[PDB]
Amino acid sequence: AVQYFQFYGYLSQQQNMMQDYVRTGTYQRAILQNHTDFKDKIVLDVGCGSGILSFFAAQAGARKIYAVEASTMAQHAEVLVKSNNLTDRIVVIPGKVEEVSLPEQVDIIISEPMGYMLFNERMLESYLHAKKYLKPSGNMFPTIGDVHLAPFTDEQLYMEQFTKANFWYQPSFHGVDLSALRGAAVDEYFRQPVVDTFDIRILMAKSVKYTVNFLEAKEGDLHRIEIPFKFHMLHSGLVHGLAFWFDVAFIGSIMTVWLSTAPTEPLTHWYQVRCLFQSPLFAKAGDTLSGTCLLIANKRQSYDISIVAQVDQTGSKSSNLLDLKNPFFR
Amino acid sequence: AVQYFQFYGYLSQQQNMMQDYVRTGTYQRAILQNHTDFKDKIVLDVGCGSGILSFFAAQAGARKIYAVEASTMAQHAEVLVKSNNLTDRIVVIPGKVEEVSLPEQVDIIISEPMGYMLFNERMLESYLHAKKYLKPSGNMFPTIGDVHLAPFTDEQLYMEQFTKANFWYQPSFHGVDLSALRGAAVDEYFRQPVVDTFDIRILMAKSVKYTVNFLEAKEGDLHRIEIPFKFHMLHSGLVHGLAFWFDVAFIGSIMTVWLSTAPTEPLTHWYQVRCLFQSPLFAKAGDTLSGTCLLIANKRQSYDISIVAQVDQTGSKSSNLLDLKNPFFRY
Ligand SMILES: CNCCN1CCC(c2cc(CN(C)C(=O)c3cccc(Oc4ccccc4)c3)ccn2)CC1
Ligand SMILES: CNCCN1CCC(c2cc(CN(C)C(=O)c3cccc(Oc4ccccc4)c3)ccn2)CC1
Ligand SMILES: Nc1ncnc2c1ncn2[C@@H]1O[C@H](CSCC[C@H](N)C(=O)O)[C@@H](O)[C@H]1O
Ligand SMILES: Nc1ncnc2c1ncn2[C@@H]1O[C@H](CSCC[C@H](N)C(=O)O)[C@@H](O)[C@H]1O
Repeated sequence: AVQYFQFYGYLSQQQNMMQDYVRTGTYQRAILQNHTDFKDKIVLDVGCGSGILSFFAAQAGARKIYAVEASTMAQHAEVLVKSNNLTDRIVVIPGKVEEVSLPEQVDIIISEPMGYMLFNERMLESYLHAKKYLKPSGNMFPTIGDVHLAPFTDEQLYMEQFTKANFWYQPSFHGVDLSALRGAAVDEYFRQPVVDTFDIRILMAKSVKYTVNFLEAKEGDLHRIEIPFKFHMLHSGLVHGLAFWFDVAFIGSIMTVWLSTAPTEPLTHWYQVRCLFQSPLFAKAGDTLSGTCLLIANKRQSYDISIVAQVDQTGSKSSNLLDLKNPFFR
Repeated sequence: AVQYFQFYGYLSQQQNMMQDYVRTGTYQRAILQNHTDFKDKIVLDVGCGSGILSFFAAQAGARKIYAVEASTMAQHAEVLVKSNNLTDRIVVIPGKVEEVSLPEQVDIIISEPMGYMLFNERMLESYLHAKKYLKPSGNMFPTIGDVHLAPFTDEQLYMEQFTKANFWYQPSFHGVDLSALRGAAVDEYFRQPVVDTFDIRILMAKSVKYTVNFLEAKEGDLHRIEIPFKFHMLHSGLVHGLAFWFDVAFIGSIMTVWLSTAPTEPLTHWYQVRCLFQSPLFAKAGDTLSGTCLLIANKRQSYDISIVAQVDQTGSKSSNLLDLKNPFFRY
């Protein structure tokens, strides 16, 4: 937990998020275009960081914004509120949203708590926890989140894992036979989700989606995320794993605005995420690839990813276990 | 410390070090060419990782090798010891070298405990701690470590970091004035040591050298490291900061072998490290740039670095703090 908040205490890391124009600009649009959800309202910004989203709420006419931040970035946010002459409308509260007190309930909660695969870092639990401060029938921005999953083919990505692991498959590395560790090295590489982007042409079926409605969901609902899937294959080929991305929707009174990290959309700082299967699966066009993706929360602020999958027509099966806390940036 | 040993538990990270041919090859040359320091001797490998250095000690004819390793990599080392039929000579000992109980005093300690700028990660303290197991006559491989510092000029590097920091100069980022944080951003960005390599042509004077003798140094000596300097400037220009590298020497009974990470030598996985000044110092050829680099060990297995430098001929001074645990790896 200390390292987590120390990371967000760096201005360079806040800057990284601020500079993601799709992200920051879409939040600004969502808030300003839904000005009646803000005008003269009370706002909670969960994990304000620099304060940027709270400034957008102020731009849209909010009366009072409580900006809660657990890292030492709270001190820098405070400097910005004073220097932007907004002391009377934005109040920076240092600490965890789970531990602080607010002086009143709010009309609307705003936050950017989305990790890789939507759920990484487990901050959505803090966002849902914050609903203890939300007036009855208050709103949340973002309001819902969709995680999409789809099968891909990438022969070169799959092959790469062996190329790397075959370092160990040599009998005389400076006189040492390394070969006995090759299997362990393979296993290690396959446990890493791959964070990068890709051409949509690699996708072999229409995505399935799993939706969380943040107005209704409880913290505990994010501890175990079960995503069944049944893909009807558009192309014949070897399925090397599943690709993941996510969308959030800001459902306001005037309009619904979407922030998407899909591979069809301009790139964001989240990229997309791919989990390889241990062993690829052959599927022909029209076959069904079924199984479940289970995301199991862990004590390292992340998830273990369990994927089991089969091609129904053949019965050939595969699986993988991945560690979302150890992604490979490709 | 839990994260620290977890990192070294990954085979991919052990591979990264092993695939540094200069590093791994030079360790092997040092050990094999000084085989009389190993022949029928007792050896301690501090932080054996894959076991690689312990295999080198076995190649040189060591009677018995205690291969100490605190990460889960210990289990993989033992797989290799067995698959290489060396259970008779290499004894993997899981745990911290500070906390295990070896049955025997040793003739020689081998290790690769060097971090960025030599001292990062504080593993040299574990290496020095291990001297409780060293016989009076005993040797250490490496035997000494030299840190080199020299002033550099690199306007492109300076402007890259300055431009990042000046994101926080913006008076209207999506309508928001960030400019009150300009100074805080410059402080943070310039606290990051820059890890990459560079052309030697950027160096403005001969390096100053600080030496640690591992045969004599006590663990506590590395808690405060004071390196005074007085550079005789060989070129006129802006001094953008100090560049650091390090060498280690294996002082064997037969021969001394050096492993160098200098920018005049083939690249190693350590690259070199540069500490930028927030504002460069103007110097003329013939001037003297004097001051002190002070490294203070901290509770995050790293060092707070203080660099105070002044051009004596003008009184122009730069004071800098750097966080050796937050390096910027530049592509
Ligand atoms: C706040 N919303 C946008 C976050 N958006 C910018 C930040 C980015 C990110 C965060 C973190 C979070 N962090 C400091 C952790 O301690 C942590 C915790 C749980 C899990 C986790 O998994 C990762 C491991 C390696 C690399 C990245 C994550 C990291 C680390 C690195 N990069 C993630 C993407
Ligand atoms: C054993 N000698 C060779 C090590 N050689 C291969 C490993 C390489 C390295 C080690 C570490 C050490 N580590 C796991 C830490 O927890 C740690 C501890 C203290 C400080 C520290 O400073 C860094 C911060 C960011 C990136 C790197 C270091 C890291 C992390 C990343 N890369 C360093 C170089
Ligand atoms: N439980 C919690 N309570 C308070 N702040 C938290 C928190 N969990 C995460 N945070 C903070 O939430 C922020 C997420 S990054 C988003 C920052 C900013 N709102 C923006 O959109 O640019 C980080 O600054 C992190 O320190
Ligand atoms: N105090 C300590 N006790 C035991 N092992 C340690 C230690 N401090 C660091 N290590 C281990 O020392 C190793 C340093 S990396 C070098 C690995 C190997 N000797 C090689 O040269 O290739 C890591 O595997 C790390 O886990």
